[PDB]
Amino acid sequence: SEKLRGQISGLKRASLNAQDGISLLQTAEGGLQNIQDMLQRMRELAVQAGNGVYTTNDRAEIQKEVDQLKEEINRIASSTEFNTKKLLNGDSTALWSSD
Amino acid sequence: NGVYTTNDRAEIQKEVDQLKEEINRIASSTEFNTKKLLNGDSTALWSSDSSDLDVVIKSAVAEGNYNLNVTVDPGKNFVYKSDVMTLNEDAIGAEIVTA
Amino acid sequence: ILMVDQELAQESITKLDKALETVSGVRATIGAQINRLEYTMTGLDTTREN
Amino acid sequence: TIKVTDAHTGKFIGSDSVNDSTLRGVIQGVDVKIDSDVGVSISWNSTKKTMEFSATGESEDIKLHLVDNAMEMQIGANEGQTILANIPQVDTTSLGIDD
Amino acid sequence: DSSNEALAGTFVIQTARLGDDSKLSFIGDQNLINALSLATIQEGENSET
Repeated sequence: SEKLRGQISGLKRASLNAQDGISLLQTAEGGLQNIQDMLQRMRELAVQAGNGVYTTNDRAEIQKEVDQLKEEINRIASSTEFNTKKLLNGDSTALWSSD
Repeated sequence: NGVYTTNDRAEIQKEVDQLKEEINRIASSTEFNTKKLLNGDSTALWSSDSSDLDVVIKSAVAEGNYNLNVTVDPGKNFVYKSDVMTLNEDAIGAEIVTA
Repeated sequence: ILMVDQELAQESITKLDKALETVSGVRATIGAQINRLEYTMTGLDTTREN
Repeated sequence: TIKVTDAHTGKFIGSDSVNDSTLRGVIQGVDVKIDSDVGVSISWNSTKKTMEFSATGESEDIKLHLVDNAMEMQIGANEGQTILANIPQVDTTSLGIDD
Repeated sequence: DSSNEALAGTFVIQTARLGDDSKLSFIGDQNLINALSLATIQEGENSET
């Protein structure tokens, strides 16, 4: 009876632990969705440039927006958070340093 | 699980230590006609002179005194290493002043 | 027993299991003794009557 | 030409010859990037009015520190039954659109 | 070279007792612990009696 009671308690604990695990993956999936959505707009703006009627100034004008979108994507890469644990910024697998 | 930071485990450990103290108290609290039962006062009575020797009672003991001879062959210890430290960019730089 | 890092909970579980086993063994022994005493109770009264 | 060795015993681990200065697939799960201005000497030739590069002639040592920090989740009511999860790092540098 | 102090700008931590008695645990805030980022290079052994 004691062994069975202990097993029941452990089973219930693991049952909760599963969903506490799954929430984090859902959050990461959402972030990746947003990043992928931005990348295609970057691609279309890149492919627009190339038909040669444009001078050498509106190309820099386009470059401004490209750079600004790039810094946006860096911000969204570095902004993900859950319970003071940053996921996408390489903080879940390794930790490196050099001199 | 990892959903908890390094503080949740300590918060758990505090009340676990409280429970340990409570279980020790209930172990040492039983009494009947001024004769303690559970604290090894019904089977054996032991004592030693050095303050680094412990005795746990399971079944019937025999009698008498004993003399012990001890020989030791050592093992190893634990050694930890930290990361590398680096100076910020705002610092560094020598110059010539007149004060 | 310590739970500060993610390395000691397994040993904690093992220790708790074997502690439960020891307590169960002690209770079984005490139950055996009390049953034997209960059985030897009634013969005294029967012999008293006879 | 790059050769990597251990920092306490000296066992050879790997060697490589690269062109774009990226060390890939010798250390498990890491890619290493090195600057292009490492150990090269520059001089000028006025008689031919041209620049000339040359090798320094001495080797250069860089030391690297790396520690594991995977994702472990308890899924069972006993020992050993755990699940490992990892999230790769993503930014502009990893995606290779930084430049 | 070729010893425990082969790397500069690092902390080396040792204890004067042996066996499982010599394990040390660090607790604190997440950012400080992550910045420290300790690692294990030698693990202790028990003795023979």
